[PDB]
Amino acid sequence: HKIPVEADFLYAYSTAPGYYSWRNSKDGSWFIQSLCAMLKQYADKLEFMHILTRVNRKVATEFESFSFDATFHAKKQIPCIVSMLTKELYFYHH
Amino acid sequence: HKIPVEADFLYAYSTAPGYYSWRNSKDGSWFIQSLCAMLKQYADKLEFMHILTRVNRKVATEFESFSFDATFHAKKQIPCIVSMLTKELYFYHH
Amino acid sequence: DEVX
Amino acid sequence: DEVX
Amino acid sequence: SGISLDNSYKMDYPEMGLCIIINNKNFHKSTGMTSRSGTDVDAANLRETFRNLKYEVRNKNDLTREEIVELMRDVSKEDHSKRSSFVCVLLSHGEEGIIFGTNGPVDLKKITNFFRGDRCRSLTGKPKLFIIQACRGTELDCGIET
Amino acid sequence: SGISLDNSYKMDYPEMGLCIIINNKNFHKSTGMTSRSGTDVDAANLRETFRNLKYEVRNKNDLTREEIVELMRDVSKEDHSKRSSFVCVLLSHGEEGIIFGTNGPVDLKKITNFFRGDRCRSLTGKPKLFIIQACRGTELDCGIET
Repeated sequence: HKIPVEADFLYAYSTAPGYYSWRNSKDGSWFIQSLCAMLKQYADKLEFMHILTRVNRKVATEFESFSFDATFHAKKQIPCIVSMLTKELYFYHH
Repeated sequence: HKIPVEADFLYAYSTAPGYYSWRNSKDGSWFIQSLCAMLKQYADKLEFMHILTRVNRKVATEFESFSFDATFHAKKQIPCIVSMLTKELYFYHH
Repeated sequence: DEVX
Repeated sequence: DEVX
Repeated sequence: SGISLDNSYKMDYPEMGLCIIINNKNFHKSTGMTSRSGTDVDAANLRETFRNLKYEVRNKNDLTREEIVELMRDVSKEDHSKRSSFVCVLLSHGEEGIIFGTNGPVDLKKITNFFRGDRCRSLTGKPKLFIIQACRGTELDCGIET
Repeated sequence: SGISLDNSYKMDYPEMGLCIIINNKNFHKSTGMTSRSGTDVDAANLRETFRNLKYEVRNKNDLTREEIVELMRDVSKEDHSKRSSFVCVLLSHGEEGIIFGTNGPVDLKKITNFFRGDRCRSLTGKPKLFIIQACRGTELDCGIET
């Protein structure tokens, strides 16, 4: 007869807890670039957690930083999906 | 050619960040009771994030605390799925 | 019911 | 590449 | 009728819902935060993507911490009864649990609390999506070769 | 051959993998932590569930903080080359980011760091699952009627 007040939230974070997040000054952020590409290709096909799983794989495999500073060079990123949802989410309907 | 060192982890937390988690002294914890029931019914059928989504709905809808202490009475819980996975996970194969 |  |  | 299941959110209300995009690029000098080059590319990509999903998109640029909290309060007091869902995107500097306005920080929990099941009743039972492009601290991942 | 896709983890190695269950029920008196009645029901349910999924289950009871860290270190130094995945379940008292041994706390990051892609090479590319039944602070959710 009641539901928790924290239920039905989804947090799609660009990086893991404690880490920097990367942005390219010409192309945009690694995570938003990848999120928009996967929504365009799969929003009429796949449930939203499976779309965000393909965003995790794209960010983790296709990007690596380039810097003249050794401390910031050749670094990697993995986004972090945090779900308190109680049902499947599809952007289309019948 | 590289992957992030934090990739391919999944954290299935019993409750949301900052909150207590509930356990019944006769039946076991709300979250583990519900996790085992949904794995038994759906591990040969559904991808693991969709199994954990049904665990979120069971905990949020079917349990509520009972206490003689007003501070702890009639309270609710929502578990928290944190995914850094880069592929779909099925417990069965072909 | 008890808390962890 | 820059950080946020 | 026949057999009916309830495993997915209802997404055929008359409207898909609002998509609020907060794009912070330039910060007050006294904060010492740098300009976020590339973020207008992100904001434009998101507006076109959520437009094609039939969301009502609203774009906001360079907001102070006071302006962010007043925007979120007012949006949570609208009537969302004919909307299926809610989406908010935050583009800014950050640390663990925090997002920056142009003149200082805002706790993320302060923002999401306006949308709690008990405080925004026309969104109770409906999915609330927060998308966050911001730092969560200062660690760097060195990777491992595959 | 024909067209091939790579969207799911390979789960047909010769073994499914290890399932480690750490069940802390009774705590040292000086810590002031209460006994966790009901947790043996949980530990038995998990052993039967993961047995039916063909995991090699190992159950451990009432471990100190020192014993938890030595167990995790030694397991991360085994050869997992013929295993598809890794599962660890923690049943104990806790706070945000922390799990308790019978005589004091352990940071969760200390435990998961032994399994990082660069430090456990026979699990690189394979799913690592951590299931955590423990408190994450002292807030209580009052709910909202539907």
